[PDB]
Amino acid sequence: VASIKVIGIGGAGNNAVNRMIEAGVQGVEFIVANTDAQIISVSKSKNKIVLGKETSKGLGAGANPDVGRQAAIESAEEIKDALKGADMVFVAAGMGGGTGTGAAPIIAKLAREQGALTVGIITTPFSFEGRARNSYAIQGTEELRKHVDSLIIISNDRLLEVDNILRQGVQTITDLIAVPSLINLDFADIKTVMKNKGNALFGIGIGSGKDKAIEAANKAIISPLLEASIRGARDAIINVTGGNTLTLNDANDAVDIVKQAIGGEVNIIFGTAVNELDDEMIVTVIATG
Amino acid sequence: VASIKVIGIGGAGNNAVNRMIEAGVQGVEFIVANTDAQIISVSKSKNKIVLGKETSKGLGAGDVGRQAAIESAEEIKDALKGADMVFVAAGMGGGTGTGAAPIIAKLAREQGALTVGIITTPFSFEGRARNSYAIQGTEELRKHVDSLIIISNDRLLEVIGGVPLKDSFKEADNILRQGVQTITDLIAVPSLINLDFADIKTVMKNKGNALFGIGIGSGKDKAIEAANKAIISPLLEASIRGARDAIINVTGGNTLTLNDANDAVDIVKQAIGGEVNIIFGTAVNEHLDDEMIVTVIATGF
Ligand SMILES: Nc1nc2c(ncn2[C@@H]2O[C@H](COP(=O)(O)OP(=O)(O)O)[C@@H](O)[C@H]2O)c(=O)[nH]1
Ligand SMILES: Nc1nc2c(ncn2[C@@H]2O[C@H](COP(=O)(O)OP(=O)(O)O)[C@@H](O)[C@H]2O)c(=O)[nH]1
Repeated sequence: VASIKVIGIGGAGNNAVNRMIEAGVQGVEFIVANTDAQIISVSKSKNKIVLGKETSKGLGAGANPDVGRQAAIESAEEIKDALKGADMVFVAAGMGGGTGTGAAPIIAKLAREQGALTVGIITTPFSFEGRARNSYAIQGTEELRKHVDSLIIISNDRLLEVDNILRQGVQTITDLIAVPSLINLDFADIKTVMKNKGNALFGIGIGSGKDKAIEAANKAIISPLLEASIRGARDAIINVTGGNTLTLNDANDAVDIVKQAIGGEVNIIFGTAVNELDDEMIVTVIATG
Repeated sequence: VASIKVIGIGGAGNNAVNRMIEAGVQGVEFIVANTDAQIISVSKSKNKIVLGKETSKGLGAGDVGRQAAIESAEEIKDALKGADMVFVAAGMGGGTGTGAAPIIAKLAREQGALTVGIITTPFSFEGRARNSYAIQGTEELRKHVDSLIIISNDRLLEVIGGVPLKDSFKEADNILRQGVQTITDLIAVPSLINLDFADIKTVMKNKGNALFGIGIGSGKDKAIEAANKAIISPLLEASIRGARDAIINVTGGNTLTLNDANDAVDIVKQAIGGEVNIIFGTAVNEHLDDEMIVTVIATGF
């Protein structure tokens, strides 16, 4: 009977081990390690390691992998004790943060020096987690690869299939000023909606096929980006973006849905813009006050 | 014709401006500012600013963002001069964006621009310190803009993934489970067809990158469907063509036939080609109804 251990490192690895326990994976001992003692406390695993207990003190490592690496080096002997006797160790972690990125290679090294067949299985971050977290993941992937027998890499980008966020907020307003279309707004109109207004609200929604206007305008008004708060606003800008075949009536039908949701006496400017859309119509809103 | 400028600050802001330039956004001047001289150089923006080249000396900020921006005030004023509207784009929580954005917004608004902040705030998995640094940065930026559009990265994840935050990584958690269980069921859970640990060791010891694919199929041709989906699975980093060893796990319900399992193994063998050393086993999963799942781990390139 082979002795098999899975050690999940950092938050992603801790949640993956939770999923394995919950799905009844048999034949395996589970261990979780983290610099954050909070995640560790709600773990379903009965083998719990707080990394860097004397230095990070269970408070978490933050963003820098160097802290997670130093944390695991400090806990080397307790990691060896938990893994002792394994024929095979899986090191599970999400690349991109301070703990999994930096601690996973140290734990793999200790498992393999103990004599275990050591397999890393990791994720890499969404591109829209940004360059710092993706760059860290690249470096941690290579360091882990040095210390595992085999390395399995699962891309969160690809797992998607099976962001333009800041771009879309900007274009929402600027296409209506600088790119002539069916309906546009003067710069002075934007300025009155947005001068000295404080917090503004962004929503978005898309709708394919006929009556795509009703569908897209309804998704926009309850977009999670709005956080369920659109009604009452004193002013609001509405962008209706679509393809070549975009009737001014479809635009008016979309804006109608939203004027109802806003309220009474709401200054609602709006306009259009054409994009590269098979009956697919996108509605964005920004509302203030 | 109004003069509109976007100034992207730090990594998230530099990223945003690249996306706008690549998408061909029209009628807007773009500017990028970062303490990191390297990320700037690669940028596709005509107007570049290395913030605080004396304080940071071209090294990223990791309070350092704010000081870098103050020291660069002249270059910021000069790039923004003449704007009717300035979008100050940044991701809150980092070392550059969080400190620099409110200074850049202050300069832009004192020059006379309608100044709109548009910012992300962090994923909760980025941690409490990151998230509290972002809140400070947000409340400081809000003092110096006309209006502030705030995009929570947690909500962006829901919008992109289509799933509540609690379940945003359920599928990734589940794939990591299946990667493990692909092997461990075959070693440790008794079935018609198990594998010896020594033979797993042959496939996986001192190998480097192991490719992983999964596919599910149903109905009459479920084996053809499941196996082919596994060998062109988007999870695969590269083609399995040419691998020197592979483990195949065939999992099914109580109606799965020897022929079904044999067809799936044969499909993977032909797709890899050559003299690949293939080992395989089976597992039962009774939650499956006229379905089978094929997973492959290939090594050796
Ligand atoms: N599978 C899984 N991946 C996650 C989860 N949360 C975040 N991630 C991904 O894993 C990466 C690392 O996050 P985390 O493990 O929480 O970082 P750390 O604990 O600070 O090292 C993130 O960049 C996300 O891409 C999760 O709950 N499950
Ligand atoms: N949605 C999105 N968020 C990002 C992106 N890049 C960074 N962020 C967020 O912005 C925060 C600051 O990251 P970053 O700008 O690279 O740090 P800085 O350059 O040192 O200020 C990160 O914690 C992420 O939450 C991106 O491309 N898309």
